[PDB]
Amino acid sequence: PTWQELRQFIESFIQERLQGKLDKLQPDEDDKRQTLLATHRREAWLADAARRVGQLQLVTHTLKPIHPDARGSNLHSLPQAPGQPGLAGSHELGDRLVSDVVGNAAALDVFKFLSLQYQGKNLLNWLTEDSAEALQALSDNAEQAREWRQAFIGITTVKGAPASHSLAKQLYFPLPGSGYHLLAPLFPTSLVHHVHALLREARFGDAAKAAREARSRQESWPHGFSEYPNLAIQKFGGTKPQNISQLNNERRGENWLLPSLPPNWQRQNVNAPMRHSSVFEHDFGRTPEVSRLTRTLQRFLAKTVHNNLAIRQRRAQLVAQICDEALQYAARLRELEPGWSATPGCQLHDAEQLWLDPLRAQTDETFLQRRLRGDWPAEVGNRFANWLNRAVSSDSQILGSPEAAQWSQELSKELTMFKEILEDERD
Amino acid sequence: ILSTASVLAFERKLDPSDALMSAGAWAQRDASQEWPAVTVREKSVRGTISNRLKTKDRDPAKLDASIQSPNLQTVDVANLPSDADTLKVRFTLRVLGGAGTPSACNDAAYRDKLLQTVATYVNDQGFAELARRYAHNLANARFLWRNRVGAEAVEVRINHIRQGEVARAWRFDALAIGLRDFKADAELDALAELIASGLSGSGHVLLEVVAFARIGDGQEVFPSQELILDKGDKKGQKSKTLYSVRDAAAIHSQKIGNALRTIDTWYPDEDGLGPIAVEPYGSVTSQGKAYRQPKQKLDFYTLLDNWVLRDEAPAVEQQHYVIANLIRGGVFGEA
Amino acid sequence: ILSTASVLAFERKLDPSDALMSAGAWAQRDASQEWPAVTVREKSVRGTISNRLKTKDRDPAKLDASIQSPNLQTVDVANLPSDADTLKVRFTLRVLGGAGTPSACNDAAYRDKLLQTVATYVNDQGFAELARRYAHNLANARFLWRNRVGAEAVEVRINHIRQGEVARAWRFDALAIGLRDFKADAELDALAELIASGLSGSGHVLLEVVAFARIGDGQEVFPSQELILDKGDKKGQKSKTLYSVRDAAAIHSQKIGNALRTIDTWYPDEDGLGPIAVEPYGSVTSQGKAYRQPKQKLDFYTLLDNWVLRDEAPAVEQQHYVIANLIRGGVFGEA
Amino acid sequence: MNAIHIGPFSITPAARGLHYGGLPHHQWTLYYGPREMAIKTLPDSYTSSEVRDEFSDIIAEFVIDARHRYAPDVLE
Amino acid sequence: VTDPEALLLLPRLSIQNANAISSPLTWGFPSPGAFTGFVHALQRRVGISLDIELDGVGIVCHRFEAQISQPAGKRTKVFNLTRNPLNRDGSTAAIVEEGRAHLEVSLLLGVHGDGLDDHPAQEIARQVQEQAGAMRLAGGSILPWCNERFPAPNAELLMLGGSDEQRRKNQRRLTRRLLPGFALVSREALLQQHLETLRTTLPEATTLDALLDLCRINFEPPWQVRDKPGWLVPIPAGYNALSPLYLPGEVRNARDRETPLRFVENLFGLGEWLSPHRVAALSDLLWYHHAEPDKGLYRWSTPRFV
Repeated sequence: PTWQELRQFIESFIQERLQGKLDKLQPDEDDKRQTLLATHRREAWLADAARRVGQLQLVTHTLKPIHPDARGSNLHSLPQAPGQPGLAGSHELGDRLVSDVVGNAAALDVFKFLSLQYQGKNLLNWLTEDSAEALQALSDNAEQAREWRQAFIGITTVKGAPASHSLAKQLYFPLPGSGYHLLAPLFPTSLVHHVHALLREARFGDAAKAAREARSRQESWPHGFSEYPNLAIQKFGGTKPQNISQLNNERRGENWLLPSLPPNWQRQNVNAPMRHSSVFEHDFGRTPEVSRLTRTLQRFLAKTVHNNLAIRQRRAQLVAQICDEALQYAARLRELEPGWSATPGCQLHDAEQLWLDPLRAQTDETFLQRRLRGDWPAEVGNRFANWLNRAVSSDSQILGSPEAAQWSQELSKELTMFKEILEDERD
Repeated sequence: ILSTASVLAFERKLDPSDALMSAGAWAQRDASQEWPAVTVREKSVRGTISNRLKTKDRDPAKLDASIQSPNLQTVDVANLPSDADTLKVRFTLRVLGGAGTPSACNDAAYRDKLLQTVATYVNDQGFAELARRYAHNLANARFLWRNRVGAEAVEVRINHIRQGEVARAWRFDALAIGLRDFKADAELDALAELIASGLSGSGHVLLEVVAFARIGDGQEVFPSQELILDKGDKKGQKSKTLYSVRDAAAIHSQKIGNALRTIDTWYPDEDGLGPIAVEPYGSVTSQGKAYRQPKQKLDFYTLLDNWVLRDEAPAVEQQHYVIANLIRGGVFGEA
Repeated sequence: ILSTASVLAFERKLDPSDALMSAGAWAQRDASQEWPAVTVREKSVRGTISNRLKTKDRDPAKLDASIQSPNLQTVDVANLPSDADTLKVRFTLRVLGGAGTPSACNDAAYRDKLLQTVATYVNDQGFAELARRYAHNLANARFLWRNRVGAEAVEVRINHIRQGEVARAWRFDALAIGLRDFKADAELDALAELIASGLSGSGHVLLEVVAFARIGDGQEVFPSQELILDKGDKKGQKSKTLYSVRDAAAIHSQKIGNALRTIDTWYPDEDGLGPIAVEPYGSVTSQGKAYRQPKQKLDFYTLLDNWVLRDEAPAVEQQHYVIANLIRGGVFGEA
Repeated sequence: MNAIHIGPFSITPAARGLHYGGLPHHQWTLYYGPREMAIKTLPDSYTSSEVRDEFSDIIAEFVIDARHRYAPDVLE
Repeated sequence: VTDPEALLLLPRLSIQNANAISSPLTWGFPSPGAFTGFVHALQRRVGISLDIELDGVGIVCHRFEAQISQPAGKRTKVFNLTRNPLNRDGSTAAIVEEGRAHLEVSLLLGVHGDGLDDHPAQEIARQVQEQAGAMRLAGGSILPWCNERFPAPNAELLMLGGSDEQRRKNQRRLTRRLLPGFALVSREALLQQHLETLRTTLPEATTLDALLDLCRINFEPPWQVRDKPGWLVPIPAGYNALSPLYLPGEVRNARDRETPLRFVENLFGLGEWLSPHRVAALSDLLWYHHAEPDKGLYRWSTPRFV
């Protein structure tokens, strides 16, 4: 509200800056202290600040993460919020926005001087508007105030012609009718800073680690936490992160990428169930995915029926996931040797070996091809249903009530779909 | 005025796959489709300090104290089995066409002038020398690198795959064909003609290259080592990590490509090294020194700019070097 | 001024393999190709308090309380069968040649000077004494580290493998050929000449070394040992882990190479200890001390720098030591 | 460094160190009185908090097993 | 945006070193924009000559493998890199980290046009196969399956079957072909539904927090885990405008001077990996371009899924 108090604050801040640089330098000779006190205490320091602002720029999407030899145009832009649903971006970033700094790594003092909150809010909005409190505390003359204001406000604008370097990415996007646009994207440093803050709070925050310690002792807590597995680290500066940006200096590289991975990204091996009697309980049963599925089915078997429609729906796609994983497991056994089912053994699951190895019919033109064609084994579905009955909780309350009736009906639907899948395997 | 393009790029022609490593016995190289793969294992090594001291660690007491601390490391190691003496290295190679066509380029007049320059080169002598040198680098086992060093006998079998079958098959003795001399052989000329036809074509020509090196019974083979940055973590890591695709030791595709690119014998320095990999500013990673410096008028950028803009056509060898760089690819262009 | 190179990497000559150890019967060692491999087993030990106390807990009450609760742990253990008295250890050695040539060298003038120095060494004294000492270390079973100390009789059979067949076969009584003296023997001189031809680059040498030692029926054998970082309770207190390749006990290749390198009898201290492994700063891990201190002018780096840069050729023994270091290989060179 | 005491537990370091990779290391062993529970080889650049966090999980599972083993019997 | 007259099953394509850096916030499988651009390049190179249109791609990911490693003592992961050539002064250049991964995918291409009746289905399927055999899918080469046991032939099936039973059988057999894999679909509606649920849970919640919550492993005290309906990966959903649309000649250092250039920024959406048996028709998995250049929103998605 008063220019006198703003002058008092800025003089105070340059006073701690002066004493800090004198203490750090410890100048006992060469007349360094006199030059420091004659250049960083008056309006001459504001002249140097106006000089240094022209080399720096506040941005929200920088280009320097893309190959650091690329010289392009960095932008400080917030995209408009789309009407289309279910997608994220920079347009969610409102008041929780942090502005990047690009340029020299030694002139960033003017950035923290310009991002001050003296009377309650930032200097940027004060210098954009014609505020009586501002525009006079920094200059006694009007022309000096005007030139310093234009200098300190142009730091958020695009400097130079719009250019994206050769090392930067430019990606054609086909227009709906016979056209293309070039779409040079910039690295959203504001988004990765916001997600870095969120992930740092989730993985190293005080409440988060308190919840982790509560789970470690298996006790209750008013809130839970998150785990964030399979995070990837992409560093931008090999040894000098400050050459990219100040936000990339706060987090030294460390893009903290999220795991967009398919379910088969950790394929272990394929093995033949040789000397075992039933694959679904002996070799199929201890793959980690189906183990998790049957444990979720175990937990959901004994549950309240207040939301019984949603619970039955969830269990329906649950048992659908078990049958899908069974089909996938047979499909990946299809890449084994064609005649592994003919190996000697007392227990080799001959009833299910017709479905486990389709490829045996090629070598055995008359031994087992016609048997598999004519029989069309669908009792494998019955055996897997018996395995699922062995894998469901033995609750008599569900069996007496109609809950077991609904569970048996949805199981019958999933098993008849599964049997129809195994029906046309001879095509 | 024919200003050079601000954005210039070339697609990687002549791109190989990962060299799968497998093991077996010699004189059974024909039935090697079921040879078991070479697996990357783990072993512990305990060494002693053997690096140079910085004139302050040369005190005997400090040296003895540092030796009394055991130096333990975990390394990835790849070995032939104790009953197999032959290492089989197999990879696939695609010789793409449209060799002189840039993938991205701004100026359309620069497009026409560059395509005219490549047309003049191809109808003058074509890819006869370049495909000859590439076929030589295929014929000798230069893509084995350290696996080629102490092998009793190396044989390279190269098959042309047209649809799904061997259209034409080659067999070479890699140790007879030198690593620095590019002679002429009838089968080598046929392979060079096939590679040049692939480079001049509109599609691609597929080759599989299978090399058998008689390393020794149970000896230690050398897959490509993986580049992992320590990034200043406090825990000690494994010092050596080997590359594998599916539980099978392999050599990186760019390693094989660098082996195939070792055709440049026209750099201004003497050929004490022999051929070097075709790169802009003639860099050699093993020698730590970049030949074809821009202070001399023999680097790729100045040669190309003189050839296409000022029409100063260089020597035939330098034209071969420029077109070999076009085969290699790269992201070019000034701001 | 010819300063030494910053990158002076050297590759390893005399490449050994992992030594797989099997078991059988003496006087049945001629037909020992079908002998079953020695398997690494697990056994339980209960250790008592037998270490030095720290002068704080030497009071009887705490010592008795510690004795009342001994520690239980599982160790990997390898033994011969109770009906097998001898151990067969088999590995293949490959002599490469080209010792003076570095694998990586960023200084060309230094590389030329070093090559000239090694060439004039070879012209003056070829790989004759070094190969003789390597032949001694092959003839006696020094690669049997603890399997040799109490053996009744040790026999080493070395076969030169040319084109997959035994071109020449050797047979040595490894207990007659001691671990202390480098004497003269006609068969051993032939082996030394073959190793010399391998080191000089005049031929491809691949040796298959088989050692038979009578330890006893069911007696413990000593393969290589792996490092354990975490013990825990999920693992059954695994305290010692032995090295194996495929369910077969084995010795690390670097241990075999260290046993071959034990040729250095020229260190400034007395040779009452005997030969030591060829290392920079002459270090011995068991002795905890470094012979050839850098303070004295007999370590590898100062001798090499004086020999190459200032042309100060050392004594012939020190030249042998330097060339043995070059054969051994390393990451020689400063930052 | 120095032994870390966590209630009845003690994390004492080895007197002599070692080098794993290129970094110095010491073996830190966890005790419950006279019972040795686990040994871990840890970098010398770890502080006491990181060494304690390395054994926090083993301490927590000891606590869980002790709660389940000596839980009082329930009347219904 | 259109119903294909046929489905073109590109067989198992072994992709060598695909860009594992899908977005500035996600890693792993390549972006669907890469696959849609590859299909558009197929149409631009061979689709026009065959008088057909290649729009829509079905991604199944029969096999995935990223060149990654986990450092000791850390639970996160790092990317294995390549040694680039030295500078002109003989020193090591600054390392720019890129992720490179091995794929094995089979693509369902939506085909509609007059060339389907003009040419045999096997002929156009073949010619598309050897056109794609000399191309790139996500920055990596394509391995063309030489001298293995047997190559997988290309198969084009017309969706206009002779009967409903014949169409259903053809769809099931095509699903059986690409069985060891998981179809990739988009879940924008699910993401919006979860965001509304989160907003009723607590206000002023952005869709970024809903996207993060749908992918992270949540632990709740009595210690259970909040279950997820499917795999629910976060994927880049397209590009949003960051600058006014410049003329083709305004922007310095452009890719060309014939195409307008607009600076953009990534849009992050929800995706799902699911078995191909859980889709009604195999044409519901096809990914399409949705540009709408007036407001930016250069998006790729798979509509008509549910």
